[PDB]
Amino acid sequence: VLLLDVTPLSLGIETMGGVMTTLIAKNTTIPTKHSQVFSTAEDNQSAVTIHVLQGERKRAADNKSLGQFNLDGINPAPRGMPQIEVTFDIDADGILHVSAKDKNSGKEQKITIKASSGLNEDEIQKMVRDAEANAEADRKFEELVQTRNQGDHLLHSTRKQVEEAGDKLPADDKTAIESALTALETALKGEDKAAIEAKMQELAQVSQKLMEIA
Amino acid sequence: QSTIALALLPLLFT
Repeated sequence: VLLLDVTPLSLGIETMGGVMTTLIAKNTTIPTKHSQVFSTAEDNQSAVTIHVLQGERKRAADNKSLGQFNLDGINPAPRGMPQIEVTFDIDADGILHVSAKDKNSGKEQKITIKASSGLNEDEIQKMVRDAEANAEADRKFEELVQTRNQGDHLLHSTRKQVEEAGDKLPADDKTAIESALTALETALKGEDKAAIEAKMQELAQVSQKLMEIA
Repeated sequence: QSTIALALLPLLFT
């Protein structure tokens, strides 16, 4: 061959908070195969949407949508139990194969995206310039969304452990933890990274007796 | 869009 196919933009999926999670880094020569494991956002969630994106922006909306499919039939389970393995496989012909398989159940759904799909050679240059120009705001969006996601994770896991401890949790601890949960829940609604991180830390500080019930 | 979240890969103590 005289030529190799190389990705000019990151490829990946939309994850919680409308952020792009990259499966295939830009400047990758094909063929290539990459996979990452995702999970559900809620207890008893029966489906996940695989929204395939191309671009260098952090907000899913600012990137090029290549397609979407659902993986459904996820049997009821705790948040984080399902193991949704998402595979991006680009063959020699430049066709993107997207697979999502729950490795717990072997249930799988797929799409194929044609080598022609996505941004053109002008739009690629337009996308690279936008990412360059928006680099700082894009980073602050990504760091805020991730900090909220982390607060959300602590909030859910701490609530689970309160539920499990039941009547064994003393009243001083129950009152302090419930009150710390409300405070973090309120912080997540804001745009202040530091405020969410402080409420995470204050919850962690009062929850130590909680984990000592096991 | 049924929400899909990151899964925290585990780390060992060496």
